[PDB]
Amino acid sequence: MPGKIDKILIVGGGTAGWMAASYLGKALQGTADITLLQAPDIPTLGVGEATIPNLQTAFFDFLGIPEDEWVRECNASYKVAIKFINWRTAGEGTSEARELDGGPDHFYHSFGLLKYHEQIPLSHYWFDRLYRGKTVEPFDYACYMEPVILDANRSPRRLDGSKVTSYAWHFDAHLVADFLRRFATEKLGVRHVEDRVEHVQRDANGNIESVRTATGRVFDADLFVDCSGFRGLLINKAMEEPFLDMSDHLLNDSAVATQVPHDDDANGVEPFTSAIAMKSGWTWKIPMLGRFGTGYVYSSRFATEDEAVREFCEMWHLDPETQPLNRIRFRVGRNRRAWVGNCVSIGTSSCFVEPLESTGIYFVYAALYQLVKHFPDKSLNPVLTARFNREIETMFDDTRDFIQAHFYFSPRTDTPFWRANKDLRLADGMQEKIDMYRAGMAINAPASDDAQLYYGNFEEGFRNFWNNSNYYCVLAGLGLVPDAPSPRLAHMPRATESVDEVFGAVKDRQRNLLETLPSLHEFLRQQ
Amino acid sequence: MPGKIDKILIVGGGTAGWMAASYLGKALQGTADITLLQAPDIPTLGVGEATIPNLQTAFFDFLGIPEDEWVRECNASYKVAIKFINWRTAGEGTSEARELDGGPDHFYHSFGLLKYHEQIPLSHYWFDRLYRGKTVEPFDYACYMEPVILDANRSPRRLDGSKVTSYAWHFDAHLVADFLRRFATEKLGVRHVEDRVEHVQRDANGNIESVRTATGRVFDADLFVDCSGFRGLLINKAMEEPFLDMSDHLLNDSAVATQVPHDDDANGVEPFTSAIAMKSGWTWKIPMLGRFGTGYVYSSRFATEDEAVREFCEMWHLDPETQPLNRIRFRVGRNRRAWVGNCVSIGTSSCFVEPLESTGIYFVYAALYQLVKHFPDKSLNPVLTARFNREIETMFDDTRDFIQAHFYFSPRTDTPFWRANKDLRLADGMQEKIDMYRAGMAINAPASDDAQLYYGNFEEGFRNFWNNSNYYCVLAGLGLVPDAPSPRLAHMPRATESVDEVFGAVKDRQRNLLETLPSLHEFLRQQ
Repeated sequence: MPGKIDKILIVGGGTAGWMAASYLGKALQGTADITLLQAPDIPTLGVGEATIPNLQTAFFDFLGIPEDEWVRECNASYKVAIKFINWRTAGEGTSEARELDGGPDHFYHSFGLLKYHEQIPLSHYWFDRLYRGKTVEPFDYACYMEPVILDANRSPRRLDGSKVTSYAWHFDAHLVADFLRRFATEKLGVRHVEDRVEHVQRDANGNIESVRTATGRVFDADLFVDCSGFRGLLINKAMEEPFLDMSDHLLNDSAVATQVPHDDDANGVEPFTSAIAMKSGWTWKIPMLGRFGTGYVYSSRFATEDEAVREFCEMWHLDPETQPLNRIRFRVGRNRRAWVGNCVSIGTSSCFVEPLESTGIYFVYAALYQLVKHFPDKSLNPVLTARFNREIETMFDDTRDFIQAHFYFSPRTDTPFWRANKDLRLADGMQEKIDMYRAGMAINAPASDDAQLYYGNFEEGFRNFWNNSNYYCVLAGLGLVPDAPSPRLAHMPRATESVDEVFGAVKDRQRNLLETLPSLHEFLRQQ
Repeated sequence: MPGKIDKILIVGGGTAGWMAASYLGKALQGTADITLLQAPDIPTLGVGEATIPNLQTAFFDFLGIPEDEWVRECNASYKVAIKFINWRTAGEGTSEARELDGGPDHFYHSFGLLKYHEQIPLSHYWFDRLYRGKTVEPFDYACYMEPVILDANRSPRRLDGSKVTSYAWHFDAHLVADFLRRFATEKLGVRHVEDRVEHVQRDANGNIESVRTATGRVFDADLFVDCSGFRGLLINKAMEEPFLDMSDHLLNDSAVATQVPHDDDANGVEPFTSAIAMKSGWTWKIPMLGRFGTGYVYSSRFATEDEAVREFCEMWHLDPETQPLNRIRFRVGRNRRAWVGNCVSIGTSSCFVEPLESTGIYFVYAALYQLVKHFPDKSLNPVLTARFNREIETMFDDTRDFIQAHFYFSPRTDTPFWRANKDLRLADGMQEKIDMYRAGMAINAPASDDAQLYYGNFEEGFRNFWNNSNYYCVLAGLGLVPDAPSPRLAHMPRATESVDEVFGAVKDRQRNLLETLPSLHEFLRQQ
């Protein structure tokens, strides 16, 4: 029997750095010696992270950390949707929803899954009626309860603590990474070393022998986890593994972000991340406690850093000359392979796409999950590495495609940027998915419509990650709809007649919860 | 909005024909006029069909026909597993299991899902112990209850109806096909027309316009369902869609079968299908009431029709000169596309593999589920056709790959046949599964271990058709095991401690069910 993996080195102590340590530390407790190694750096401003409900179940639960413990520690707010503002109307970068067809220009992509009615998703019925002029209501307000209580800043949890929807979290990623550093080093015995990588020594098979620091210390391991971010000091720099840039699908590659103090007592707290459309990109808003993180993700090919700073500053009425700002140049795309030899890449050293669908932290634990699932012994079975790499690239490429579709099907033509997004090509696979949608099909419909079984079983919320609910939210929201209704509904007349009962169940639940839910401000006050 | 499908013509009245008619009859009820076109064929003996548990949940439940109703009507027996006799030992075509390491040469592929212990399949734990000399028990007896009661022919239902395992059915195909012809024609207004197909008329879009029968009538429809079996009267002969002969993976093409009188009161009924290895193929045994179907599937490349008749007849002690026998030349493979134009194929006209893993009927109701799901309007969107052909294509090729692995990984080398199966190449997709399997990994492990949820939600039980449990039963059974244990197990000392009480559970459940269960004969008698 071959040697198990004894000693692990994680280069990088960012957010992915410490998540890899917590997760690996608890998954190999007592059977592996983990040492993390991270260097002194200029900290960035806490500009915020938006997340996805399985952060609790796939990650914190695995560690053994109760949701209320880490939420209280890192002062996190609650997230129920992403509110997409101004993607359908022309004009300047404003925090104000423009006017489109009577009401404001927004749509909600909310957590949870559409209700099935006689083995067909609610979306199909909605569109059937929309197409035959029996409704004019937007997909989101017809099929989801969420858009109504969200308009009113209601809490996802009642005052007593009961949960009325699927939600995720907003937080300063720094504070969470600090939480996980304390946990990993204190309760899981991960060894923290503060030092700078100086030289990496490779053996004859091109694997990592040892990494040596600036103070002359040498560390050696069985498995090296590269969590160094965009630098890819192990996977790219030492291992010479190519990073596949992917700006043939994503135009954005830069950001300018800050943190803005906010009066919660006066305006309450928003139970959603806001994706606000600009002239050469979009802008995030991530509500926190008395704070909100915000960042303008732009394309450097359509706006200079100067233009992006004053566009971003004007919309928030901030002083360009005195507001602390971070200016980032992103590495958009992924490694050709995430794992080569004894080097495994976790976090932005592996891949990266703009945070339009809150996939930042997801990629890290989804990958850490995948790494444990496909875990090696000292023989480093190539089958294990191959399949691991395959899950990581379909995970990444799928999301790259989904996010591109946010720009591709925007009606806007008002700036060179919005018109430029229309000249791009969708991947062959995203292209096949639109054809399906126009044919009146569901795309990757969930196995079940049970919101809990989906976020709860991570093996299920991975294989089927971007499901039919999400595609309709974003595509029907942008205003792209099927050529004609789902051919099946013309053959299911019991079902189309009996559907307005379910359309009325969401209407009843919107109305009851609108007047039976504390403001998210009130709920947070209690916590 | 474009026209719905008003009229469908099904050509063919076999099991596939009447399943198609009953399915579509109930799915598009009130909204389509369905007509079936069967003409008399030379009748065959009732040599038996083995099934899979979702025949009740995906098909009959959908029709609204309760289990006890059709099982009583068609005098069906119960199936709990496929017992594999003499696949690992050299010798003539006998009905008796030879010796192999101090026990009969047989192993079971049962219906359950393998239990999860710390989101790792029990198979990984059993092999762990095997490798470290802690155990020596075969995979099927270690990890499933099923073999210990199947060894004693007990019933999967207690006398009070209560069910203690997943089970499917054995039955004469003829009686089920006639039960459904009554049900379709009587309770779903399907038009049965007795006539032979003389001429198929196509338009310039290559679609079928009408079929003209020998009595001189023409039938036209928007959609044509080809249920004509191997002849492929529409899909292959009219539409000229080519057939893919799969004989670089599947050597078996011929078969000689009969029905045998059985004294149930004297010997009892076997609660399983038997797959008995012969010199140039294998012989099925399908127990029924007072009867058993039996057929020697063989490769005409290695056995002449006469040699197959002699071998088969000697095996069962029958007279090659007086015993009613069916001699069949199979069409093995699938069409290049299952659905071309307005012409859809169902049953053996679409694809056929030997009945080693009981997929004949499954393929029919699988394709119908997929046809209803991807159902068209008169515009006949191509995406629906392609996505359908895609599912039918992977459903077949997967099953083909799995069937081939039964012969590939047998240890036998005694006959030209067995040696030759080892010179065949595995498909690339199969090789990858085998690579994984040897790397300790599971192959297609099911989201849950809940066998009811699996055999219940057909979309789950289809997406994850051949799962890890299937692969382990067949591969471990033949004696193919991984190169070394799952590497995760070494980092899970607490898990490998506590599986003791899980293997301990199968042993109690085996012993407790063996002494408290009635025989399948005692139960069938009561029903």
